[PDB]
Amino acid sequence: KPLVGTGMERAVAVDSGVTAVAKRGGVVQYVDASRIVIKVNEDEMYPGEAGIDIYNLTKYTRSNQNTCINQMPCVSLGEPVERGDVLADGPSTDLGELAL
Amino acid sequence: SVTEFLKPRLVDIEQVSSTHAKVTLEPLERGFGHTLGNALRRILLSSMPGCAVTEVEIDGVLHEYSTKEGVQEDILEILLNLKGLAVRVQGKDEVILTLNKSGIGPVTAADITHDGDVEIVKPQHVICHLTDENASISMRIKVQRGRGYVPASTRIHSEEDERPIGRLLVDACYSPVERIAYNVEAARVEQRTDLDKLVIEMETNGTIDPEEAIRRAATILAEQLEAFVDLR
Amino acid sequence: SVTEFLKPRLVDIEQVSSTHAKVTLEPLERGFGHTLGNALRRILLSSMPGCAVTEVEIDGVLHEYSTKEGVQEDILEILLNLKGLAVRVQGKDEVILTLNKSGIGPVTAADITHDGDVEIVKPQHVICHLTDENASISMRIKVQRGRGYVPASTRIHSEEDERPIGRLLVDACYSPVERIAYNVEAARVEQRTDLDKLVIEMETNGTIDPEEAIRRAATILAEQLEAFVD
Amino acid sequence: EIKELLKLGDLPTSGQIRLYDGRTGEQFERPVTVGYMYMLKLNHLVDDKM
Amino acid sequence: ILSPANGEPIIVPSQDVVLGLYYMTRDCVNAKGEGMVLTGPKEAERLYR
Repeated sequence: KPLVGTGMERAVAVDSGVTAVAKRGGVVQYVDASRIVIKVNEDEMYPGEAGIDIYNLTKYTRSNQNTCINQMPCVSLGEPVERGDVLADGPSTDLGELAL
Repeated sequence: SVTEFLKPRLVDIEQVSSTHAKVTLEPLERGFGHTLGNALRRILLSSMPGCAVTEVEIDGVLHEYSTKEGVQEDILEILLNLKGLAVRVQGKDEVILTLNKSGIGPVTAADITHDGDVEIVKPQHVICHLTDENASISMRIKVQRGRGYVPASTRIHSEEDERPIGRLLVDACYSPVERIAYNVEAARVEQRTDLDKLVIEMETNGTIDPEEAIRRAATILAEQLEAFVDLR
Repeated sequence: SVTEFLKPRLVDIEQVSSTHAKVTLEPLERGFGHTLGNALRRILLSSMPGCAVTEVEIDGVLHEYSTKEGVQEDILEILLNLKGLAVRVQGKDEVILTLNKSGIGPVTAADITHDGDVEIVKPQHVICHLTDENASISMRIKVQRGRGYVPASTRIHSEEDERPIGRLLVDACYSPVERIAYNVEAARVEQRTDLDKLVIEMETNGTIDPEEAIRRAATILAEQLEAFVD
Repeated sequence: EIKELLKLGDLPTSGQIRLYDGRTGEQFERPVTVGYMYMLKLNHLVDDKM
Repeated sequence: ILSPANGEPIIVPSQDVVLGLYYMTRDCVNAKGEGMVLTGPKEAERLYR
């Protein structure tokens, strides 16, 4: 992360699609490098729905500039999350902040 | 008495922690400490024997850019964590350690089934995290002894023999000392009122004895200087 | 292994003159040449023992800025000439030598009173130029054995030993080392040019050979840390 | 504000400290400006251009 | 060594050599060792080192 920043790194990281974000808040049921399974809160479950959100991280996929795009999980097992929280940082991203 | 010089000697070893240490040499004449100090700083930091991890082998891992089920971080992160591991082995320059772990939680360096010779300096050093109950990790760690830093590029360029698929190569940093700070101050010996003493603060990984480190550096310096002494 | 290291076996020595050495040592370990050169230079500059002039007593001259009618050169010129003089005393640490000249005045170092213990490397080294025919110069110089360079400014303090007048203090310059420098270049051996090659340029006043001075400095440095190597 | 933040830590307010030459081991004549800076690696690799 | 356009030399220090040589030939007033008498440039270099 940049030691001296402008505070706009979080907005750029969130708005960019390289960073996975939680559609619904809940508790991280299962954390892994390949995939993340999150159990949503009872107030956000739709009727007739399992209530599990599965995020499949893209790992080591070539970009348009022949670079490496990798997503690494940020949250731990059992850590509560809310809507808009970052789950896995994308390339050149640290803790939801842009790191070029 | 001007022709003869006083003999410096080690007077005390002050170990602040397992890694941080302080070495005191006394007495010294005028700027001799400087003439020693930087020299020692240019020997301890540059060339020093040390143990480092060279190759890793995991049953479920095909290449360094892959991932394992049940582990939180990538295999490259595992290799990077293993690179910073500090170990001390005596009697030989080749050890094949084995690490077997299962269950929820971190995998510390204490989980390595070490032999009598191999001693782990940082038992609580973290390597990986297992977040699946039905997940087990078995790893073979190859550790050697050397000097300086060499990358895996030189090793693969040497090409002694073909490498079996799944044998990951990591960069070796054999240097066990990461910070050296020398300071020469006034010393109170006899009534000369001009002698000085040198204090060397060493921040290492804890795998090298500071007194043995100073002795090795002095031996290297004397061996190098004997060539100038002989000349032709 | 981890102890073989590397040593400079292509040692070359070139002598421009009798007091001029150009030494080349290769191959050396990466960075070791810098340490060796710096340590040798420091030892030669500030740790090499030697005998040199310390103070003068001019007859008829009291202060440094005074003037002498006999000699066309001023007093500081005489002090500089004395400082440039090199002597090789071995019988005693400190000794007084007396100079007395008259008549024509191309006075060089050969006119000094020759004692058994003291030896003059350069008797033809000029000292002063007395132009007047009926001019006589009498000098008493003190030569002591010390180490390194001791400027007269430091010796100015503690004037109790210098209470008698007429004792002009000059720079000591005990060490017979001048213009010592090192260069580090790259050397190639079995396809690795990270190896360093050390070039040492040395000049001496003539008391000892430059190679002898290098040998003495290296021996002193190696014997300094003999306790550690044991 | 930067000076106050520096004073909060055990660092000089002027931002310049005294460095020693690594090859020599000598106190530099003048203080130098040291710190921590954010550096980026551009997508111009020497091996690609060679 | 000489530019054919005008004859002025083009082999000149630009950035760091100029600063170094300017630092060389600058005189202070109360600098250490002021007022000393030296027998030659070699003594000056040895004193500085």
